[PDB]
Amino acid sequence: LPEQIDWRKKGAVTPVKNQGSCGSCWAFSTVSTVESINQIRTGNLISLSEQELVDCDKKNHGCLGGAFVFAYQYIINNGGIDTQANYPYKAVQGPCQAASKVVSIDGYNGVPFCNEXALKQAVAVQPSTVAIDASSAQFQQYSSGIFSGPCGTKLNHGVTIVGYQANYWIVRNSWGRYWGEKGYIRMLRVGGCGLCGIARLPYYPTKA
Repeated sequence: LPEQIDWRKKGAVTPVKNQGSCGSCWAFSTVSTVESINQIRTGNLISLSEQELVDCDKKNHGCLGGAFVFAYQYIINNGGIDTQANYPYKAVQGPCQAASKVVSIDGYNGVPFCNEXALKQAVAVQPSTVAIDASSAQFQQYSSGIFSGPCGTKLNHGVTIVGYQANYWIVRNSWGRYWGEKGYIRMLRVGGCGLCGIARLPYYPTKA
């Protein structure tokens, strides 16, 4: 496995997005991994619709939260997801619209829990979604550098790992460009269940 990898440098990651005052991080994180696996498999980088999930993924709760599994499942059962351009983000749940199926995935896989070595292996193949405890003030006001806590392991926020170095994970948040390092945060690799519990619940989409 590479000692380091950054999917942003390989053309598999779209510009940073902003979920606004809507608790749809479960949608932004999940969709991000689908945008990435599609580019890795087809060579085409396309920005997809988070709003579609917020409005139509009924098993989840729009701006009130949701789970990764149900998001990936919706995409699969629905036969695909539309683009950001065709179904723009409003930061508020609204009536589910009919949509075109531009990008599709075949399934999703979970990574063994609290095993950063296995997580490293998954990330080396493609960006993966993970849940973390983002309740600490230090995480919320993070600006730059390698974040090393403090933070607990109570899962309450979804983000995406788009790369790593020997000492840290490169994490893509969905709070816009003005948070952290242009929308990203470098989190220290500490083993166990990971910093802020980042290694507790990882998943990634699959596409033949």
